[PDB]
Amino acid sequence: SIARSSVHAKWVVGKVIGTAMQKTAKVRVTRLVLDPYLLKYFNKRKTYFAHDALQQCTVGDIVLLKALPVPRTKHVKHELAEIIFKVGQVIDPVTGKPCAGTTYLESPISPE
Amino acid sequence: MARKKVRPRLIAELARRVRALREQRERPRDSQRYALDYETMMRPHSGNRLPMRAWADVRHESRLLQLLNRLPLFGLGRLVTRKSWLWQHDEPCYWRLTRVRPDYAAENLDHGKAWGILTFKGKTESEAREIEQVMYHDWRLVPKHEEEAFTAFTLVPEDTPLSVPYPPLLRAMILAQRQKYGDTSTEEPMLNLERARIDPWDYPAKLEAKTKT
Amino acid sequence: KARDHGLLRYHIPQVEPRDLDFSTTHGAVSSTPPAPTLVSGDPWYPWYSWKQPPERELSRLRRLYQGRLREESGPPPELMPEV
Amino acid sequence: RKTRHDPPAKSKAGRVATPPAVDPTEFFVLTERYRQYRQTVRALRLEFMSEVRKKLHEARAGVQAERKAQEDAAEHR
Amino acid sequence: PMKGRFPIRRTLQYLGQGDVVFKDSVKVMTVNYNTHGELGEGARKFVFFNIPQIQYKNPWVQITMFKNMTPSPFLRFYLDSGEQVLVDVESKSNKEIVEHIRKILGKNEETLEKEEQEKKQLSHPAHFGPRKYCLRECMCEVEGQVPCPGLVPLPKEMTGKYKAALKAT
Amino acid sequence: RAYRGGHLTIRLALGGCTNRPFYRIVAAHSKCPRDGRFVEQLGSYDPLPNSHGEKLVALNFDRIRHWIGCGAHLSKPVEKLLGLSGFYPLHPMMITNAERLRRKRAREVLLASQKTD
Amino acid sequence: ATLNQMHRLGPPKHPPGKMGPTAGRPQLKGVVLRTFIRKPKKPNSANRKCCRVRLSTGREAVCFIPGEGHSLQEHHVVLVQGGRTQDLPGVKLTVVRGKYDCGHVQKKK
RNA sequence: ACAGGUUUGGUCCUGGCCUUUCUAUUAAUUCUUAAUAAAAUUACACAUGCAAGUAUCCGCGCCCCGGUGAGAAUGCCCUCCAGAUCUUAAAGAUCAAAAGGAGCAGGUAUCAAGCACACCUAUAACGGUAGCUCAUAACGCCUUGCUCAACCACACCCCCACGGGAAACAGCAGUGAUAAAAAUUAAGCCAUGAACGAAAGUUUGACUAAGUUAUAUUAAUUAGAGUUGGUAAAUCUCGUGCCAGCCACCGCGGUCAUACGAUUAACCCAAAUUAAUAGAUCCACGGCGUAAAGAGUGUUUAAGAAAAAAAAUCACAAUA
Ligand code: FES
Ligand SMILES: [K+]
Ligand SMILES: [K+]
Ligand SMILES: [Mg+2]
Ligand SMILES: [Mg+2]
Ligand SMILES: [Mg+2]
Ligand SMILES: [Mg+2]
Ligand SMILES: [Mg+2]
Ligand SMILES: [Mg+2]
Ligand SMILES: [Mg+2]
Ligand SMILES: [Mg+2]
Ligand SMILES: [Mg+2]
Ligand SMILES: [Mg+2]
Ligand SMILES: [Mg+2]
Ligand SMILES: [Mg+2]
Ligand SMILES: [Mg+2]
Ligand SMILES: [Mg+2]
Ligand SMILES: [Mg+2]
Ligand SMILES: [Mg+2]
Ligand SMILES: [Mg+2]
Ligand SMILES: [Mg+2]
Ligand SMILES: [Mg+2]
Ligand SMILES: [Mg+2]
Ligand SMILES: [Mg+2]
Ligand SMILES: [Mg+2]
Ligand SMILES: [Mg+2]
Ligand SMILES: [Mg+2]
Ligand SMILES: [Mg+2]
Ligand SMILES: [Mg+2]
Ligand SMILES: [Mg+2]
Ligand SMILES: [Mg+2]
Ligand SMILES: [Mg+2]
Ligand SMILES: [Mg+2]
Ligand SMILES: [Mg+2]
Ligand SMILES: [Mg+2]
Ligand SMILES: [Mg+2]
Ligand SMILES: [Mg+2]
Ligand SMILES: [Mg+2]
Ligand SMILES: [Mg+2]
Ligand SMILES: [Mg+2]
Ligand SMILES: [Mg+2]
Ligand SMILES: [Mg+2]
Ligand SMILES: [Mg+2]
Ligand SMILES: [Mg+2]
Repeated sequence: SIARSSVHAKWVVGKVIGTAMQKTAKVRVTRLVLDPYLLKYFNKRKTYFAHDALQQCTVGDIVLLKALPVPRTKHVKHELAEIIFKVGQVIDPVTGKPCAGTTYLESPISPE
Repeated sequence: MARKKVRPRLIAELARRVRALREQRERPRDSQRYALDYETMMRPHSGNRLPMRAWADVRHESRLLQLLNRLPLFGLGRLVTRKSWLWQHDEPCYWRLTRVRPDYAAENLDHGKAWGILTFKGKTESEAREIEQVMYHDWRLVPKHEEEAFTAFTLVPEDTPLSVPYPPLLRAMILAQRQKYGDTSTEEPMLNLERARIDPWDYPAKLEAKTKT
Repeated sequence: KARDHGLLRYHIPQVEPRDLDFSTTHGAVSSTPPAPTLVSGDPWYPWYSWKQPPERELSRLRRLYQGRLREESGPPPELMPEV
Repeated sequence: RKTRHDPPAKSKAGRVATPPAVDPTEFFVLTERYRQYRQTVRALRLEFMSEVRKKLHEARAGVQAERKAQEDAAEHR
Repeated sequence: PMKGRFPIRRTLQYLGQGDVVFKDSVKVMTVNYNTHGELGEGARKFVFFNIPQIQYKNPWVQITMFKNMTPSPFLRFYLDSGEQVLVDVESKSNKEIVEHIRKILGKNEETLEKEEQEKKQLSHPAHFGPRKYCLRECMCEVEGQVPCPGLVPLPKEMTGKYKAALKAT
Repeated sequence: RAYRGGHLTIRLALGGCTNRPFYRIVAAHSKCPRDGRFVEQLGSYDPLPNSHGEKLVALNFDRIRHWIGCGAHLSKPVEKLLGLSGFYPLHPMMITNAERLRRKRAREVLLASQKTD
Repeated sequence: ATLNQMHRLGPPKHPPGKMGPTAGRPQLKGVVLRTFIRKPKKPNSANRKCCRVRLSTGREAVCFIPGEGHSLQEHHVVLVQGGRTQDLPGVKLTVVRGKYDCGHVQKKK
């Protein structure tokens, strides 16, 4: 059962930047870093490459990434796991209903 | 560790290949490597001077190959003894030669590597091991009529104790632990001196290494 | 020095006892049973004492180390006197 | 300290070694002590080796390890 | 601190007084909240107050914000084994969320106290060396032992200069 | 530091100022310097007697046997130091030096008496 | 300067000091090239005894001789400090008396 | 910082420089003794002696210790870790290459674009897609050993070292040159550490114990230096007359100087004192009408705020 990885990040969540290359999406991960002087947290942006076998990435999505056990090249070290939020097509994880921002597209209290 | 300004050095790899190629092509032969001057006791090749404890044996004995060349098949199946074991051990110690390949560089054919079967203190091993310390000027050859005289051995059982008392401070902790945990037996602890058998220092070591088992 | 003699007052914090359980039962503080070699007076190991080697072994060593041999000595004294 | 490639000295280039004298009675007794001393230490060394194996095995798949593993798994569910 | 709405929350004590330690299996925490409506008061105050405290004790846990994407605020946790924990907050206050999080994925009090107890033995008091790692630096700092020759000069009988003079004489 | 080889060894590390030696029982790689980086410090050894006439020695017995169990070599003085404590049997060289002292002392006593008479 | 701007620019760090006339070295050795007299600026008027020497670094600079009376001539070896004279613009070195070819001030006799 | 001196005829405000504190090197003046710590110009050229041997021949060891800070923004922390070695019941441990990244990491944007720096299929070819890094600083340039139980790097030079230039002390001591920088061409393996031997043991300029030097601290046997207008503790009598000279900042001297030089007296440190250069420290969680500061204007991208409430305007000289 040896399927570990040498990278420090096993699971990360980032926003898709572009899908120009073939079967690979460039995503932007955001993390909070404490400024030593002001003692305040600011976002730090880093770019990651994720392999999408099904070509399901659209610019503006939020995608969970899983650490790749073996790197495929010097840059692609992560593999796409799921599409957390499709752009424009967002379903509430609680009620399982389509929504557009704040207004529900479909009323959850109307089964029929 | 790595950086973005890594320069692809190539001369270091180039030197490694040539240096490795040179030693393989220019590998010193056993005759010229072990050729020795018998007056200055200095090795012309390595520039080393032998210790004074070995000066007497060089001039008053011959090495293995000097006493092995004048044999039909270079003494296959013969028994070869060594002066080192004879002086210190009353029990017979000898080697049963399996194969031997001398080097053709020597004009007198007095060098080479040989294998054999080990018989130390009457104990015989079931595997062939390469003969160590061949170049030493202490080897001797047994006659045909004396082959059975040395072969016959009288097995003497060992009288060494199989258990010894523990060291005093370490013995106390053994008693303390079992008393603390509830084991109140007053039997004196003993150390099993059975797995710690030590071969004598003169026993030759395996020249070949050991692979993963 | 004055504080060490009690002539001057200074703060003395309250200190808890050093140990949690006060038990003298353990063998570290209680006397352990004597070793069988201790009561007899024999040395803890047989090779601690001096034993006269066989004469055959002495002859073998003299032959091996001939020329650079040194004068031998007997058993060491049991007790060393004082000058 | 010198390196591999530097040449050796000139004055100390003829001598090799000068072993000291050997006391026949003393050397044999000392040799006997070493043979028993090495054997005793080797048994202690192997005894300590087995202790390390016992300690390491208990830390990996000890009974308490399974209890801890099941407790966190049960709590998580 | 002078600037900011609540300058107290940007001091070391405030960052250090938050006691929420995630387990080793927690890697990603996703928080979604709305900037409008009275229902999101608990979520917004949780982001404004408690999130810096949570991140300070979990430097290796990624925290990402998303505003106005889901009408119902919620928190999503991603584990190492791919397990997903969904926490729903729609009326819970600032304090309720912290207590709820501390129980589902926070570490037990007994685990935290035993963790630091095992850390204390690393700095064993019986060792010697530099002040940053050991208490004493030399044996002369122990009452009763022979003091350092720098402070109190040693007697002449023990000085090596006197020992060598008599040997050569 | 990256060394070619070497074996783990428990030895004594010198310390203190001039005329005041102080050895630390430490376990470090054989190829590292005497006062260089080490794995774990075991104990201490005060070579000079105190006001009570005692030479204090500290031993980390459970950790000492742990390193010996994993194949750590021991130098000459640590074996003598462990031999005195009783964790190990008395070193053969410790006994021989004792025997030499008795014979030298016996010769000294006899030599003085011969001159006296 | 709001919080975001302060974060972007980072904390202010004091710049390293600029090297003085002696290039960061406490004292320098020079060879006398010419001896002349320099006059101060008002309201201080006098005839200051200065000299022009070339330092060990190869540069040529103007130096000043403190004290009353001197016997310095061309191609003499002297030692210069890093002090400055307030009355004379440009002069930023002083010869330390009592070293090499320049001795201490001679008491009236 | 508990602050002080200094703008102006004068007050307040804003704003620089400097004083007062501590550490190191060199120099000046001075100097009695002992102990401990430390020993530092130069990656420039080096005379001579020494720094690796051990051992019944094989073998093992031979910048490992030590030395240096040239080079490189090198790195710190951290994940993984082949391989070498030691131990043995072949699975435990020590050191850890290469490779990789949550974060952290000198100055400079008057260095703003680098110019192939990406990826897919199967192959480990071919073919196909046209991308990758970067104003959160890419790509450049300049300076530099370090975040210290220690770490990184170099071993005459040509990043390397087949080769070539060329003929090597950045091992201890010592010499030439050079620099403001000035330790003995010494003793011993007694201790400890390392190499080798089964072992007595051998080697070891690492080290141990000494030699040398006010470089620091202490004790005592030892007394000189600086300063005396103000900030800042302390003086008189003469000489000199904007002259000779003094000052860290403000300033003094132009025949009645507590500031120059000498004398008397005093003050303050003390085997040290003073000066010179570096370093610790020190700017803005402060400001933008009049002071250095809201850029000639509007929209938008990156980015960020929303949280309680509430908000599409309008007689008139917009513009084309
Ligand atoms: S510091 Fe302990 S002897 Fe000096
Ligand atoms: K001011
Ligand atoms: K020694
Ligand atoms: Mg040799
Ligand atoms: Mg020392
Ligand atoms: Mg001045
Ligand atoms: Mg002025
Ligand atoms: Mg002079
Ligand atoms: Mg003004
Ligand atoms: Mg004025
Ligand atoms: Mg000097
Ligand atoms: Mg001295
Ligand atoms: Mg041998
Ligand atoms: Mg070093
Ligand atoms: Mg330098
Ligand atoms: Mg440099
Ligand atoms: Mg560079
Ligand atoms: Mg590594
Ligand atoms: Mg491995
Ligand atoms: Mg292994
Ligand atoms: Mg080179
Ligand atoms: Mg060299
Ligand atoms: Mg050189
Ligand atoms: Mg030198
Ligand atoms: Mg010189
Ligand atoms: Mg100096
Ligand atoms: Mg001199
Ligand atoms: Mg001399
Ligand atoms: Mg010598
Ligand atoms: Mg000797
Ligand atoms: Mg020895
Ligand atoms: Mg050995
Ligand atoms: Mg000394
Ligand atoms: Mg004076
Ligand atoms: Mg003056
Ligand atoms: Mg007058
Ligand atoms: Mg004044
Ligand atoms: Mg005066
Ligand atoms: Mg203005
Ligand atoms: Mg203005
Ligand atoms: Mg504007
Ligand atoms: Mg504008
Ligand atoms: Mg937006
Ligand atoms: Mg028109």
